[PDB]
Amino acid sequence: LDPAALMQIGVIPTNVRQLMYYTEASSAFIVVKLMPTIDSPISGCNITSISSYNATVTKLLQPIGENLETIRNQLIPTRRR
Amino acid sequence: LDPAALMQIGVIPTNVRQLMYYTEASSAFIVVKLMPTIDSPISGCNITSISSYNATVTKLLQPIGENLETIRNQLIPTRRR
Amino acid sequence: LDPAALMQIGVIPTNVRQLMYYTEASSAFIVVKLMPTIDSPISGCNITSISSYNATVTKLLQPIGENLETIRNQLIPTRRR
Amino acid sequence: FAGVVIGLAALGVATAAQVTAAVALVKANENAAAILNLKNAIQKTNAAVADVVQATQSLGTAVQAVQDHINSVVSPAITAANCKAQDAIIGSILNLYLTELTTIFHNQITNPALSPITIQALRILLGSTLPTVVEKSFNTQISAAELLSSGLLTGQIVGLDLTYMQMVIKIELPTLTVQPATQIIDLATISAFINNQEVMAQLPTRVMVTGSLIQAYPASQCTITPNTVYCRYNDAQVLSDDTMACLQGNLTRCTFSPVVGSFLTRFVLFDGIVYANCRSMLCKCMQPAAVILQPSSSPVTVIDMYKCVSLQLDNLRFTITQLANVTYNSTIKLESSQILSIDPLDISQNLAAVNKSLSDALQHLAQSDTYLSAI
Amino acid sequence: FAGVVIGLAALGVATAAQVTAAVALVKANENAAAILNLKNAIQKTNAAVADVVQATQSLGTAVQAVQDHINSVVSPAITAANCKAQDAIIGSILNLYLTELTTIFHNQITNPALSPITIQALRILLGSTLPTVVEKSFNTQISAAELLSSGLLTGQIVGLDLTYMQMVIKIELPTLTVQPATQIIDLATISAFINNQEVMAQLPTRVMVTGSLIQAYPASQCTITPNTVYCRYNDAQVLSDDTMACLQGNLTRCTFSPVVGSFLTRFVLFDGIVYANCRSMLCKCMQPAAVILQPSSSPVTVIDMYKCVSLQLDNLRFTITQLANVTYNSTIKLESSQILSIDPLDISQNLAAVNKSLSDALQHLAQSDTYLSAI
Amino acid sequence: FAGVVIGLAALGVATAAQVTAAVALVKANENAAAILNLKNAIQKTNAAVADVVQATQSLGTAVQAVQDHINSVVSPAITAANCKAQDAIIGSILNLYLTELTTIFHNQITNPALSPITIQALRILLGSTLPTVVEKSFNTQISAAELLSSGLLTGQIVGLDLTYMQMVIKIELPTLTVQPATQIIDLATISAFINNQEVMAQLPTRVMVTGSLIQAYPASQCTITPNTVYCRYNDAQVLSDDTMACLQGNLTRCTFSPVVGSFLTRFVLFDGIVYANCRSMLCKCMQPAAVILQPSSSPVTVIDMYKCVSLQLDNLRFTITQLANVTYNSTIKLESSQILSIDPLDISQNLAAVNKSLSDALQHLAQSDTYLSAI
Ligand SMILES: *[C@@H]1O[C@H](CO)[C@@H](O)[C@H](O)[C@H]1NC(C)=O
Repeated sequence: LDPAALMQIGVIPTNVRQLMYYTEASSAFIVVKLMPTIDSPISGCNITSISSYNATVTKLLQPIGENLETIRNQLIPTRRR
Repeated sequence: LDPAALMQIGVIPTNVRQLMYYTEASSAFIVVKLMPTIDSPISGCNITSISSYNATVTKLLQPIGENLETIRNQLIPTRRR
Repeated sequence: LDPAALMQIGVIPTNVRQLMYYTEASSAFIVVKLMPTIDSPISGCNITSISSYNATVTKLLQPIGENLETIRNQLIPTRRR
Repeated sequence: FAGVVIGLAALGVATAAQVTAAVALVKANENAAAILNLKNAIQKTNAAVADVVQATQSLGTAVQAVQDHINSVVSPAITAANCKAQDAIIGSILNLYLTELTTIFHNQITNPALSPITIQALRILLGSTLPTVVEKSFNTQISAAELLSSGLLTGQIVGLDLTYMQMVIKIELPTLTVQPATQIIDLATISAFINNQEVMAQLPTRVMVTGSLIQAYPASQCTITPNTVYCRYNDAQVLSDDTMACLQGNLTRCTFSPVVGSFLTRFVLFDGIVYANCRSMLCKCMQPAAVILQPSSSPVTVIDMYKCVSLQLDNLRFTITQLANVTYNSTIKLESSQILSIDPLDISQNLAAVNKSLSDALQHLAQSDTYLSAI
Repeated sequence: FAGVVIGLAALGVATAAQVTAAVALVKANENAAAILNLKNAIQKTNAAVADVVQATQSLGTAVQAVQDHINSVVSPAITAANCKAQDAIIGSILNLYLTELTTIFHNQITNPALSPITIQALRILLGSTLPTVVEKSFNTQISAAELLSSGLLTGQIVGLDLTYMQMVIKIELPTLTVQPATQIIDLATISAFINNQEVMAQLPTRVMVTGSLIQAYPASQCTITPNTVYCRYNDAQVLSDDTMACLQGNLTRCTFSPVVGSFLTRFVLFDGIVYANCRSMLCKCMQPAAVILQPSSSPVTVIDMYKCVSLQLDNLRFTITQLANVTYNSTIKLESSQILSIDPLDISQNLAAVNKSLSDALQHLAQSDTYLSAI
Repeated sequence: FAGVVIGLAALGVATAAQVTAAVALVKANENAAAILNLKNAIQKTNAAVADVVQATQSLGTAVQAVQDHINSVVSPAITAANCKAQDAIIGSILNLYLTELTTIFHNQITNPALSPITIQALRILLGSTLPTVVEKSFNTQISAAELLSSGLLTGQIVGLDLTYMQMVIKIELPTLTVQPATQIIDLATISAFINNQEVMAQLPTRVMVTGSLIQAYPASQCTITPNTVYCRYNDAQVLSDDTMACLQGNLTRCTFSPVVGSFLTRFVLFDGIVYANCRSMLCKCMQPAAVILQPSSSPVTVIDMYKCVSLQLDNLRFTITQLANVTYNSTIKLESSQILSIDPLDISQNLAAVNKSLSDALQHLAQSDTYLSAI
């Protein structure tokens, strides 16, 4: 690259940066609870909200769930167990 | 389309899907209340935030309102049907 | 521009608008308090939230702060401006 | 509709889509009017979601996007004391909603009422009531989850009372039918090695195929499922004769551009077979032990079980337990003239060079009419 | 000299806008200093929006985006009873704001303090306070609803106290003046039927016109209303002589590309009359009853009252009305060489074919020079 | 051959990145299973963030995005009186979260479980818990502020229990190594005045340089800091020989396009030195008092302390105390053939005229073919 010649036609190097790549990754496991805990005692009341959310969320994750199981059932390590 | 030839030069058919179109729709009417209801009794004060919310939302929607009125007033379905 | 000719080949001018340009700017100053005030008296309790929010936000605004000081210090008006 | 409309002039200049929408607007006159006739009752009802009913008949659903929140923060009785705090919290709730409204109702065009209400706009408009609405307002087999997560639902504003601040909206759910003898096909490319260069084929990434007809069919706005593409508007593009020819198996009419290769773009798995560029990538077979070499007259390598049983590609190791069918020959003769760049800057540079060459072939002509007149 | 600035080299490499912003920032020293001088008073006040006064005179506005929400959930006293409960709810409010902050504050550049604060960034930063702030601190005739719902507002950071976590920001509302003798015109296309092909003209979709000058003007960041376009800056683009000539009515200089036609792109309404491709689409006249045929000499049909009084286009039925000043010789002769694709892959295929045609002429030139010079 | 995988046909058709993700998923088997093993304990805990512990050792973190909100607004006992009111707010809390969930989980592709969970998607998924998870789950030099505000974090779903509605996600923070002898350089253009036109050079805006190799390198899906670019992947692009030559200083191989100039694109500041197009813009020096003019052979003007110590550019007034490096190094002679448009419509027009000209050459070639043959 010839920055000096380029500037004579109005081309300006505005930033010069290093390139990074990775070799290893630090990992962490998360459990997403999609259903909140309700601790308060329920007496003579149907909270329709919880079941309607349950149903729709469950349906939404169906494809992901079916895919995990196919893979986990048919993609087998000859070394892992 | 000849997927066999194409794979010989690295062109991979990754998905094959059906094309859908529609001949009719099922509709439903929603009315959006832009102003919430305050059943709480008011004693000796002015909830000033309701009025300014009102004016601003009202000004925001004037062009749509003006446009609906224009169309509803001047676009007239002729007899029969 | 010749709309009469353009429409004969399917080119339709759908809008004709005026062009505005900026000349003078009305100004206004705002202070954003990033930290919220807690007027409730705290006793036998360490609200660890205030602290970690502080620390994280502070770090998020390091570069802005440093750029602000650099510029304030190096960029001096003769008699402004 | 059905029915002859008078006074389209009132629209000024309008697209076919806008005309269509306006006709639907007037068709909805009665429906909107009846709902808005109950504006008083609707406004008196404290509910985030409630049925709008007249004479044992549901006209639709009335929604209030912030009602539950307002209900859980509002004092049971506003007095002179809490008035400062009550107005504070109330004001914040409305203002946040107001801010969201201002992100979908900019007034920019001629007929703003005809603009479609997208699902993104519906989410903002209805807030947390949207799941409840979608679940109840439609008698369909298509799940709420599919309706809430795709672009299938659109709205149109069919009524507005400004005094009561109530907006009637018509939501449509399309009823969809497979187009016969038609497929939408996604094409990916791995790199190939052709005439000493690592390249990729230059082709549309999504096509519509029906009979011998092929068109480019990106479906950017469309709703896509693993098996099905629903488009409201057919957005096909014509392909050239060369692209047609290439896509139909005439590989000498294809176009390839040099690429900077990488691991992740050098192979694909295809139903248990690996298609790989084994020249630009090391294809190390573990059993039998070999390095698979790619003759330069094979642009890519087919690695099925005949070539390898246990394969290593850098850090991936897997068994190939599928056999590929001999739709060959792998030997393909392609010209270097098929290798070129389709970047506008590059095309323009290539055009400049062609123009220059022609410029002086014309000059060599005018000074050949000079030699031809002196003879 | 006004107030000559010293020390611009401290900006490193900067653009004109960054320099301009840098000047403005130091021009704002005293006001920012004056506001931040009151940081302690400001910090102690518990309010979502509060006036910043100095000796009875207001300097600005202190805003706190999560203030009301904190007030509404925080216990009147926090003890070891609460603690876990209070620290839970408080922490989730702060953390949510923090997640929002992290989406608008990411240093990637040399001078982060000079980046504009957009309305999007302003909504995030001010929360529910944004409508209140706009409604108060701008003695203008532009509505809050218009200010909130567009890109007229823009901010610049002019101060920052990290200990107090107070950010001073200068919001500017541009006062706008019409540019005389200038129009911005949006152009749509319907398909035309030319030399046996359904095609569309290829032109910019939005141009600026001043006298005899035309420029592409794709006002993309600009604020658009039905009558006016406001650009903070400029983005005009030069048009070629051919496009200029086309736009000025020399239709033989126009370029058309073949398209996959559809109902919604085959006609428009124009102040009560219809312009339609009546070849690619059935235009059915109901009164007087007749199919409207389109000669090949007419790329599109003008359906005014003289052609049809009552029209049917598929499911659309409406009447046509009189429009003054509508003229057309309607019989244009266009060349098939005007019909081509402007898609980069298609151009490069087209170029490659010309380059090849040329090579065959460069050859013929050589044969014809050895056929000569032998004589 | 530790550790081979069998059954890749299960994936159907899959990319290398997908295959890689599949293999990482089955490696995660044991870890995911051990976590889901505690789904009963995890579920009973009422906490927004909570530790997942197996025999005094931590496996991960359990997060609940809406838990603190829920804890705050529900009464300590649910009666028959409550029901309606409590069903309301709870429902409004869940439906909001549900609406967000539907924005990140659409069923579009073959292997949905292998799609990366982006930071935007993590934000939605974790809500206000995200900053707490980043603050505790990673032990690096990289601050939480940087982790939240960048695309560094990425996740993969490695487990799911639909009954308990629990999704296990593996979050990966890369460990970054500087790649040797490599720079990423950003390029901007100010206008230049060349052969009587205000133009700009047509070049990639971001390039990668290693040794004598130069490639285009938009770091589009990358994490960018003032000194550093991180790319998960590698999106380099091949530059033509002309663009290469031009970037290496053969300026007669550059390409310029006419532009509508403006003040803000006619100059930069480069460490105190002004590079300005002083033909298209008025360059007024205050000391020594002069209008700096730009001769034709100077496409732009370099203004350092030897030219002007105090400059006014319209309303900008500033001093110049620095000096430029004075490599000329030769004559800047640019042809007019370097000035052109790379806009596809324009190229199309150009190509058509070049092809029109070629046809003339071809016919004249067949004509000379005759006069010569007639001898
Ligand atoms: C959700 O619903 C299913 C089926 O009704 C039930 O078995 C399961 O326990 C529920 N899970 C939660 C956490 O609500």
